Amino acid sequence: MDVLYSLSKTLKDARDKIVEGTLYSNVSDLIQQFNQMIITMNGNEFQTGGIGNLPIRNWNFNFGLLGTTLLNLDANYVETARNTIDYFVDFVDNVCMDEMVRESQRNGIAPQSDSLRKLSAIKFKRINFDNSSEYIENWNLQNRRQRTGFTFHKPNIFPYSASFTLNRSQPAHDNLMGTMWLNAGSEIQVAGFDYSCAINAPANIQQFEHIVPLRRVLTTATITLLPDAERFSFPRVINSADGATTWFFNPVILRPNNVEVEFLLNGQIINTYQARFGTIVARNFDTIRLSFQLMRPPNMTPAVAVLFPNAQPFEHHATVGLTLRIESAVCESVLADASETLLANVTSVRQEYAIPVGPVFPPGMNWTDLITNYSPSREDNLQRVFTVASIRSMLIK
Amino acid sequence: MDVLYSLSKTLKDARDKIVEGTLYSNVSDLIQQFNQMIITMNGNEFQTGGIGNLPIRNWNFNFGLLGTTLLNLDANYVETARNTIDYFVDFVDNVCMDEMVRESQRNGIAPQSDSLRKLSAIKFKRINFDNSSEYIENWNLQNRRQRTGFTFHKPNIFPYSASFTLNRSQPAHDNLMGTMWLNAGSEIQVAGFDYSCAINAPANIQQFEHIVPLRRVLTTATITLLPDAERFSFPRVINSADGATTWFFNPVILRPNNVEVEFLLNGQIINTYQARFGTIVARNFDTIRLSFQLMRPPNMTPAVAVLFPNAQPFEHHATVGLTLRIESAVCESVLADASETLLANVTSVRQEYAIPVGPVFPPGMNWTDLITNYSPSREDNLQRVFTVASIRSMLIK
Amino acid sequence: QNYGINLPITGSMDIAYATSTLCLYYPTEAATEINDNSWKDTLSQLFLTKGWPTGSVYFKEYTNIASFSVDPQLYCDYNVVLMKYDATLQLDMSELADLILNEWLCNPMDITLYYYQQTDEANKWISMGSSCTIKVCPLNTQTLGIGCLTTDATTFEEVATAEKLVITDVVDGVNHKLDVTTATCTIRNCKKLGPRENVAVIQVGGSDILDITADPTTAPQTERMMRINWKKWWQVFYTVVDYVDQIIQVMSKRSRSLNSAAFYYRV
Amino acid sequence: QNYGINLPITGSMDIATSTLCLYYPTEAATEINDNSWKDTLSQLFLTKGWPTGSVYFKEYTNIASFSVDPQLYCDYNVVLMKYDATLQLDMSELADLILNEWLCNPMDITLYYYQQTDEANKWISMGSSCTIKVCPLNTQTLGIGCLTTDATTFEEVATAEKLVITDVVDGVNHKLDVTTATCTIRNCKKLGPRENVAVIQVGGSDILDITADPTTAPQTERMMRINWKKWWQVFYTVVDYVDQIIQVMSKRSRSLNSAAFYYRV
Repeated sequence: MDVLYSLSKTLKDARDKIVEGTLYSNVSDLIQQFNQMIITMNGNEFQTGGIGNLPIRNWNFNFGLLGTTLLNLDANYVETARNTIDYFVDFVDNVCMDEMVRESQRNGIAPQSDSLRKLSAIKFKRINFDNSSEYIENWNLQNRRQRTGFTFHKPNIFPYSASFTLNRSQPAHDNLMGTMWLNAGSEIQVAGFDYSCAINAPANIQQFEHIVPLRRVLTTATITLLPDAERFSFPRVINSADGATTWFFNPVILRPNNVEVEFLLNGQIINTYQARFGTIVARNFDTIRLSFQLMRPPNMTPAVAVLFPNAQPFEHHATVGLTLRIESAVCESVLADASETLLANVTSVRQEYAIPVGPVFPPGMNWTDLITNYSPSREDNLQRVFTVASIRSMLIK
Repeated sequence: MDVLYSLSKTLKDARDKIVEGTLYSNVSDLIQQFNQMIITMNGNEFQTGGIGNLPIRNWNFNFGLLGTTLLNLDANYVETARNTIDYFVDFVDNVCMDEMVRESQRNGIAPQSDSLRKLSAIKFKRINFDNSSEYIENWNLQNRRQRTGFTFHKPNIFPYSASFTLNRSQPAHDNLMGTMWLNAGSEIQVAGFDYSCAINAPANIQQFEHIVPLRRVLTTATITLLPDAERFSFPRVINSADGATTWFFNPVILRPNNVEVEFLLNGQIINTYQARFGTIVARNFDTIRLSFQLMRPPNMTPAVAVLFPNAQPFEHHATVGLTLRIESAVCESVLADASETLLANVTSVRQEYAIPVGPVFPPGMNWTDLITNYSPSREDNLQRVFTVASIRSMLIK
Repeated sequence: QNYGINLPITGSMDIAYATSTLCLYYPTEAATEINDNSWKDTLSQLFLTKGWPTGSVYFKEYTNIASFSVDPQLYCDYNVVLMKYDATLQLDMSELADLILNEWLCNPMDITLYYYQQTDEANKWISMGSSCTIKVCPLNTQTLGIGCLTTDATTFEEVATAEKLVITDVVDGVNHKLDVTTATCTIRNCKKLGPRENVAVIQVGGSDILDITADPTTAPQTERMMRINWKKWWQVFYTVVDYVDQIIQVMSKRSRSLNSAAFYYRV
Repeated sequence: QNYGINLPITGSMDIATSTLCLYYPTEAATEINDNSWKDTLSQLFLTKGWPTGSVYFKEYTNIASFSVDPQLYCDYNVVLMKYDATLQLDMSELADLILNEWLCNPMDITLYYYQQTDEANKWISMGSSCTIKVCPLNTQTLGIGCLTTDATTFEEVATAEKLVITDVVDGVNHKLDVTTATCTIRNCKKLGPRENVAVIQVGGSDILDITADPTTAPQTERMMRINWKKWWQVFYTVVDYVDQIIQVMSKRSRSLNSAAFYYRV
């Protein structure tokens, strides 16, 4: 697969640097590379197809060498090059798909296609140009136990799970208090709600806590914190946890006090924040804790008076809110994001050829269930397949 | 890294492979090895010490070489050697200490100790005597990214937890129905208690369940399963679930029936066994599910009749219990065990010199909080300090 | 089956989801005007067709509104009470609904001896029985009278006389000494724990007067207080049995009786 | 919603107003030979820790009349019971009645027989004078030891009595006979324990079977026995020893209504 990125970036240099009129030295490091591949590619038989709807394709290579005496390229040279460039692109695309269309609980850090497995040994180790993209360099640095990290913008690290919790309730549902949260994608929105306006609370204070576990660790994370909840702010109806009945919720918003953000690692409060909205920085964390309280306002005006009655028949519902969204990260394992097609590429190639789902990846590559049981086996498999997808994406135009 | 292991095992072979008398051939290899190690170590100023209370120490090296042409070893040889021998021993013990209290939030695969970080320079990579022991071997294979692991007698893997699930209860506490379980080190002892003796349940049968999520994936381990829990079979007074009082519990044992053990991996059943006891095997798993049942006997006898009515006043509650102990396993992630002095040495070093503490570890290397929030970066730091500890356990105690 | 503690219960919010007894309170004047017998079986068979079984309809009779006051019983699965309006007995119908639209945990006291203080807006003094004539005298914090004297029954202040049932309150935060003959009715220190959803009230005649709680700032016309007119009682009955689905629709099983409250407070 | 008995709660092993009603029979208020005791008992309860306004005395003429619709008036109800060497059965019936909670339906004996669901089912009959005549049936609905349509043939099981806790064999229907104008009968089942009411038997030899099943007749810690010669000594025996008693009871089991059994009109 290292050889695969080699072939891929080389064919890309071929498509991007061999054009009419260019001076030979400007493609020197190019040509002396490509023909070298012809030196090792000729007479070598490859097989593909035999898994999925990938058709059987047998590959032999007998194309000669490119000219070296010509100074400034013309149409003839570049056309004769492209003639076999397209063949090489097709072959590499197919073996890419091959490595994509299988998984393994047996460590997925080894090649999975017989093609690449054969290509692996010493008789082809003379295939390398360089590494210039994050994926192949990360692969190399990981198989050698050095520093490793992918840069993501707007990544999904929260399994989308929309639910709620109850602390004070009854069947009639005219005394409720609890908290509703939603972590969808990279977007967390939490809201504590009360019906009694702390009329029974010690000194008009009600506490609220929320815990979320990250599926993997982040560092140097930039996040933005906003002082309300832009989703749970309208009258609605919600089922019960038993689906028998349906209760009401007519929210009216207060401003939450003593908001508390704790980005925690292993139990030590790593990054601490008291009421710092806007952007914030979490240098290293993998668990998020959100703490606050509903405080009953001390002094009241006539509108505010009628809304929250000391009496028992209530009308409106008090709510504190909070919102969070991650805007980038440097992480030690690949995650889907808003700037990648690799997840898209792999879904597409799988869906073109109706591959029966195996024992590791989830059916149809559904993201939430995928991240749900995120296993070290799975993480190795996924980094492999996304390196495959990056090989693909750097070639498909 | 491995250079340190070279140092250590070389000095071991120095202290021991050389005694008075031997023939030149038997250690000729080692004598040449050591003379080269000498001509290496000299000529590089070292400062070792200066963290916590470990004193700064200046180090230089200048010593003649060893006899290169000999017939039978004489005492003058070992006398000339042992001085610088022990000097090297002292310095490498200093290396171990200076290393084994450092912290690194995002790293832990490259050196972080001053003389050490100097010593992993390529200019000394002429001393790699041989890498033959569990920890150095696992290290130098983790560098080259293969399948790896350690074998453990009594692995301390289940975080200690004394918690109890309640399925039927009332604030008078005379009809408890639930499950208790205790976890420590390598063992998990569970019991399920019924006040009612399944007198009101459907089909004269009642169910008990238990889930244990590990924090790392094991493989190929021995499980001793014994169907009579000992730790939950006696009159106890335990405090309430939220705490205002205590409550009582006087069980009596019956033998379980229709028990089911399952070891599942990533949400998939790998091992499943029915009512088999004694010793069983685990191949690939991280989740334990236990599911068993208690039956009201179909027919009784006088004492059995006085102890199991249908009435309200209950006085002898019944129980079922299981003991599952993992005795020996093989794993990837490094775990403190009960077969060596490694974690002990780590904690002794940490206590010995008053290290500045950070979230890179739980304060004091207390094993509980550590395995609670087992983190791969912490795992890297831990593996490093553990290999260096084992290296120390080859020279001095 | 832990009937002990309020535990967090959890459910989803985006997934697909989804006999008993009925009774009829009615005052005499209806039957008086009727002068028949079979109307009972008539209503029961009509209901029967509507979707409730036989053996499921019942009817109790109270000679007068003020009469029904005498420690009434509301122990049916779904109680619908019709009330004839009166331009003279406002407090009657209101207090009626109050004691009926809610449930109260409530202790007794021996008036011969004790002094009292009422905690909050939900602790009231409920006098019920034949006829009450209750008299209050506050105390100075030094056991000295104010507006009265602890030793004569007419220095006190009157707040009721020979009424059927009274809900009285004082200035929360001051002791009190009480005089009224235990023989002719009994007093209890009670406390409205919450709204009762097992009983509905229908006004015949009159209009929206009822006040379901004491504080003036609140008098909500909840969906649990219905209102219809009349010129013959049969229209009333036929309406009630028509939309009885909607009546029981605004009703819900008595929470205090369901198995979900073995020990919070029962019935 | 439902108070959620359907998600378990898990703590650990490493974590650690008031009212009182006092029932008594009348001959006690006779033997006192005073008229202002309540005040003094109140002051004493104040010494032990209870605020003025929490010591309530309720009074019944006799074990017979008190049977009619027993009353719950406090979060703590202690009852004094004068012993009889010949009325012990009704005493145990009273104990079995108020110590436990019943779930009872009304019984219209006119148009239907009845049958009991499980062994926890009994019939509570209450009133000033209760005559309960019965007789069972066969597979083809025939009178036995009785001519089903002749009253004097019915089996006199309790005569003009005051409190009865009837139990009959389960799985067999029965025809009834009662002068309802002077009594009531109710079909109920025993729900389980209560921790609000306790009974102190003044004198007596601990004769209390709160079970219908014979194989057991135990005593929970809520039935206390004390010997006596003059009531004041016994009132002191109680008030000096409230603490153990409260540690027996557990307030949370108070029921909202005042009736001893849940009714379903």
